[PDB]
Amino acid sequence: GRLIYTAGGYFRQSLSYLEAYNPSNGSWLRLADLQVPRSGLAGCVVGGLLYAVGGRNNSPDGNTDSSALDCYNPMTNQWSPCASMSVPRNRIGVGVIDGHIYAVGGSHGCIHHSSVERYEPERDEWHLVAPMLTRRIGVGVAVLNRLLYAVGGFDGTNRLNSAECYYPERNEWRMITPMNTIRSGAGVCVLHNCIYAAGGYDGQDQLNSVERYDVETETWTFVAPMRHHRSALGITVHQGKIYVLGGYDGHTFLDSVECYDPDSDTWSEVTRMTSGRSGVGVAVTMEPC
Ligand SMILES: CCCC[C@H]1CCCN1C(=O)[C@H]1CCC[C@@H](c2cccc(-n3ncc(C(=O)O)c3C3CC3)c2)C1
Repeated sequence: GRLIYTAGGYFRQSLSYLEAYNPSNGSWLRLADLQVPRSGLAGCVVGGLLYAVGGRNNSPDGNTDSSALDCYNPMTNQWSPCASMSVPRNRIGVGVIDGHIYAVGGSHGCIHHSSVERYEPERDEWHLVAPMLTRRIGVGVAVLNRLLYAVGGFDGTNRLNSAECYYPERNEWRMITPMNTIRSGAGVCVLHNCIYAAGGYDGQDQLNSVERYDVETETWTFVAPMRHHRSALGITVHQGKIYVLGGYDGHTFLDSVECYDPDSDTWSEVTRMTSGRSGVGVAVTMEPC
C-alpha cells in the first residue's frame, strides 16, 4: 500500500491511537481512535480494510482481555465492530492467508492459548482450526508461501525459541528449526524468502538482535541488530524494507522507528512516533480520506 498504520498500544494504560505514517514524506497523521483501548493486539489488512485483533485494555478501572475484531475503512476513517473470536486473546499473533485472518495464541487471564481460529471476511465468521503444538502468547506470526508460522512467545512457564509451521490443506502444525535466541513479544515478519524475528524478551533482558529463517535451508541466521533493544514492538514490511515501531527497551517506552534495508544489512532511524508506546498493532494499506 502506501501508509503504515499503528493502532493501540500502551503507555501507563492501554491506548486508542490510530496513527498513519507515510514513508514517502515522513509525515504522521492521527486517525479515528479505537472504540476500546487495547494493548498486545495485532494488526493486519485484507482487501483494503484494516483489522485490529485481540489485545487487552489495561485501564485504571480494570483490565479486560479482548476477543474483539474491529475493522477500519480508510475511505471513511471509521471503525466498525466485526465478529468476535471464540476466546479473548491478549498478546496475540495474526497472519493472512487467502484473504483469511488467522488468530494465533494469546492469553486470557492466566490461560495461555494453543488454540487457533480463522476469520472469513466474506462471512463475518470465525472458526477454530487445529491448535498449535505449544501454547504461545506474545507470539510472532508470519505468512510465507501460503504457510503460517508461529515463532517464539511464552507458554505459561518458559519463554520460547521454538517455532512451528501450519499447513492449511492438512490442518496440521509441525515444528521447524528453533531460533538461536529465546524471543517473546518480538517483531516477526516476512521479507523475500525469509522470516525475520527482531528483538523480544528472552527472560532476562530486551533484545536488539535480529535473525531470519530461510525456508529452503531451514536455518536461522543472525543479521545486523537494531539500534534499540525492543520488546512488544510493532513490525511491518513496506517497499522491501522492514519497519519496527516502538516497544519497551527495559526503562523507557520508545517512540523510535527503525528501518532495516536488507541489501545493505543496516538499520536506520526513519522517524519517531508521536509518543512512546509498546504493544501496538501494525499494518500497511492505502491512504485515508
Ligand atoms: C500492562 C502494563 C505493564 C507492562 C508494561 C510495563 C513493563 C513492560 N510493559 C509493556 O511494555 C507491556 C505493555 C502492554 C503490552 C505488553 C505485551 C505486548 C505483546 C507481547 C507481550 N509479551 N508476551 C509475552 C511476553 C513475555 O514476556 O514472555 C511479553 C512481554 C513483552 C515481553 C507483552 C507489553
